[PDB]
Amino acid sequence: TVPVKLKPGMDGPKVKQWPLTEEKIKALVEICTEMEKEGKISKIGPENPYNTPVFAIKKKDGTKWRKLVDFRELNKKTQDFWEVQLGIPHPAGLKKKKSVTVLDVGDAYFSVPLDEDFRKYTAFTIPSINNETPGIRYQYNVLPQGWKGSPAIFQSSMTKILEPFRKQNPDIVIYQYMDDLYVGSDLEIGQHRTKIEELRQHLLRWGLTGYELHPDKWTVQPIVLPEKDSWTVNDIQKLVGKLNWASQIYPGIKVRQLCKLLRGTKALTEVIPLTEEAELELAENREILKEPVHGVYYDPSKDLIAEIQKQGQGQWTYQIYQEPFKNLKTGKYARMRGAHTNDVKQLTEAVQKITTESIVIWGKTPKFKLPIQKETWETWWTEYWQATWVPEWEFVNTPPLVKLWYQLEK
Amino acid sequence: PISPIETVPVKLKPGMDGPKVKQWPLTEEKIKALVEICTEMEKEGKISKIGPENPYNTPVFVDFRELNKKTQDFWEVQLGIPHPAGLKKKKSVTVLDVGDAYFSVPLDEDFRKYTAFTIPSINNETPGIRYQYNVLPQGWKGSPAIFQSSMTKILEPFRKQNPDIVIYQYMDDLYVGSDLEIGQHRTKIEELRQHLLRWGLTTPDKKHQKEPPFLWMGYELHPDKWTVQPIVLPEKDSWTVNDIQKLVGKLNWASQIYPGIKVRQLCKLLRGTKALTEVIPLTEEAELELAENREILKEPVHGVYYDPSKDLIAEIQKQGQGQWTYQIYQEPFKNLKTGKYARMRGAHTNDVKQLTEAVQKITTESIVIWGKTPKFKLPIQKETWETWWTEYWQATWVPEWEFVNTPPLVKLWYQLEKEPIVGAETFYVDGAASRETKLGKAGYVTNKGRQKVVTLTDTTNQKTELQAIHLALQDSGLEVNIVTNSQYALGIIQAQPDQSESELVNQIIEQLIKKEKVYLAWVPAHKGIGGNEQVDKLVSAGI
RNA sequence: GGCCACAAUAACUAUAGGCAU
DNA sequence: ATGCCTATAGTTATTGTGGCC
Ligand SMILES: Cc1ccnc2c1NC(=O)c1cccnc1N2C1CC1
Repeated sequence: TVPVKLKPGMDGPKVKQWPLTEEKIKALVEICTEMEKEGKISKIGPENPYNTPVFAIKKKDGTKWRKLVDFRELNKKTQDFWEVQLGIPHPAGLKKKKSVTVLDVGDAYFSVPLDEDFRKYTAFTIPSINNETPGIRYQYNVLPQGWKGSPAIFQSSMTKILEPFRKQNPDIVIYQYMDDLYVGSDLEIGQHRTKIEELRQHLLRWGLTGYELHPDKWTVQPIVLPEKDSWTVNDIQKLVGKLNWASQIYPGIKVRQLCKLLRGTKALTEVIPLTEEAELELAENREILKEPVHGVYYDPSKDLIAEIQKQGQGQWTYQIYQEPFKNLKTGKYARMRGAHTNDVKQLTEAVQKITTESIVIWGKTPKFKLPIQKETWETWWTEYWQATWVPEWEFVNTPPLVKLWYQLEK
Repeated sequence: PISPIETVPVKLKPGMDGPKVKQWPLTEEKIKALVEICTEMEKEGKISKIGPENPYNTPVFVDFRELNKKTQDFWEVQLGIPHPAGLKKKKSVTVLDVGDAYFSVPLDEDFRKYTAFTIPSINNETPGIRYQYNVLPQGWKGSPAIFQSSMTKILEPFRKQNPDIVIYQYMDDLYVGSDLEIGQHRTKIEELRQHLLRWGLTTPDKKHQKEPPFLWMGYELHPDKWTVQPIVLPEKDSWTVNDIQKLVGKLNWASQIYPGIKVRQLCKLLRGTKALTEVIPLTEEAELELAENREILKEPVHGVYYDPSKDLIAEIQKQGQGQWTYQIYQEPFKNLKTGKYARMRGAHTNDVKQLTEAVQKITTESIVIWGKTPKFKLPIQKETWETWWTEYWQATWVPEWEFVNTPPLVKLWYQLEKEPIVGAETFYVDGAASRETKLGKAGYVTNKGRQKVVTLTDTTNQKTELQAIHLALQDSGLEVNIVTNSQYALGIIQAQPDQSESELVNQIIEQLIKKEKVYLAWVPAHKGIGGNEQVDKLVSAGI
């Protein structure tokens, strides 16, 4: 066992418990009763002031209710243990592959026990209907799911068991993050399923126990300008305003020649022909949009920021950036056509899509900017949440200028 | 060796120690009576005599205010107060009052030395007899926390033996309710009394049991219904300044049961800040909604208990400007709980958007009390609902809602055109104002040749751009094309303003309903666009 | 006077736009 | 760059109702 010490000056997490539905409350008790008998969680008295938020999520593969505990408040204080004391190495050749398979390894953490002094900080309260019961309390005796300090201690044992796997396959690069395992293979799709099955069979030999992503298909889609045979005043006025907002992002684009076409007061119905200078500049601006802009670099010291915008009619776009008006990775997700789609579900699946891509390329949880209320989001996010890792999100205003620009992206 | 029910270890804060305050001056008249109290508690096993080994001192009033600051933080006793509307209907309800509650549950040996108090001397400043609390003291922060946790362990096997009965604990009082007959219910309480007697808890007999009408949190409780206590208000003259706010608080407490409660006009009088005795006179608009509120208070009404088999139904009504009231009910006419949404931060919130914000308030409240999402009934059409949110930036989702028409129907005023109108007159909108002396100009230049320039006194830059749109729509035909340069003016026309603010915008809104088609476009300011530069030179001629 | 639950009212920070120097 | 305006998010301080020490 290893003693865990907190950051000096800072006290333990104290967050108010968010209420859950009647179906979710009874689902949490069933899991907590089974874990108590095995030796995973134990009851504590009212002397404990530390509280941890707890939610309920549904599974697709195991079709059962799973317990989700948010450690976002604790992770800000326990960042010294998982980075300074015991850091996780990240390879550069992880983002460049053919197929990435995601496997859950969160069940393996229930074997290694937690420190005696740290047990009191992992206490959580279960919400009740109309506050009939005072609140049943449980503390983690082993490594909890969703905590960044769990893989740091398990790292010494994880490297030993993956040692014969890494020796057999030198070209295949493996990476561990939180509770999800990411394996990148350069083999064929028919051979990719065989390699994962051999790795999964090795886990059963130790003791503890289709979803696929394409890292090569995350190519940056260029923003193309609408092609029109006859340009009207109304079409120009919208074109100048959109490209002027993007002038701070792209220095190459100039709106000097476009404004000189209009002389004096004119109606929008009137058709204005483009000159030789106007046709040359507009065609040159498309080349700057296709070619990646100079000045894009990754910096691990600065925090990653992500902003998702609503477009309408089942269209969503996101921008990943470290500095304002300086994009690093751009992409868009339309609609999950097949069964059922709504305003929350299309946004919940969007956040999970960026988070998974953020781990493979970089390896950090970004700040998600959502066009939704705090009271609305913190109630319906649990219904479609599947991933055990919970990123930090903030709620801000969505400008009309950013909405009308990224709609032309192919 | 003396204390039962296994003591829970309690420690102080590492930052500072316990109290060190000296004893208060002598009274003599009150000390003599306290001697008999301390002797009686010593024989039972509550306090014990100690020597000069204890340095800690506690003043006798006994105040524990200094001790609570030194004591560590405990987890809250109650998470949200239970509402009578969300409770289950029971056939027979019996309450049990615990005698010697904190006297039974003891304190840990390590913490016993910190709760030591000194009795005031008789004469000549004598040391007297020192005493320390062995059990839970009266007025301690951790007293309601440990007692509730200890009672849960006592009633832990009792709940498993009888799943049909529902028992609730509140500080000292315990509520027992079941759907069983009066004969079977009386036997269960007698068995419950013997379970508590084993630890050392005093319970009243059958003759000392309280009647079905209960008084809890200001609510009158009944086995089949529930009602609020009648509020008596003075009906003669409006007194002082704070009593006006007291009437709002009385209406706030009445909002949970009475559906017809208006508070918007009363809050308008409380706009005056920094006042001890202001004395606000009554006005026509403020007393207008106050008269109808008193009429509903005259008739007594009762609420209904929650039933798990039936689904919850909610309906939204509009009673005033920027105010929404809702009622939750399972059966018609019989209401469970009523609510309100009256807060306006200042700017426009939109009637369709604020309605959705009101629904979210019900949804979140339904999770805490009921535990399930209710079926909503909105006064808005399905066609209007789909048009608003698809063009708006913010996303929201309502799972189950049905279309039911109500007498106060809410309808959309106007919608902006996506495509420009052919053969219509083009209007260019641009305005400028100065910070000094507060002066601004508004004008518009058309393709025909007509123009009008006016001067305004005491105005900001945001208002001068707003005034130019009003003048452009005033001297125009039916189909109007508006080209604006400001981003601020673009957001107001796209949304629907309906509040105390935006009085100047209300003149524009009224005109927009009269016109058939109105187009709006945005252009960048100060660049060199034909039509925008001509208006810019006129407004900045004197500024 | 502090603590707990819920409400109404005033102030302060991030984003977007604007004015003035 | 700072001071001064508006809007979209959030936060706090104040008062009130119901209780408690
Ligand atoms: C004060 C109180 C606290 C907690 N629950 C209840 C009540 N009491 C009610 O009076 C009560 C009355 C009638 C039916 N259920 C009730 N109830 C579920 C047990 C009723």
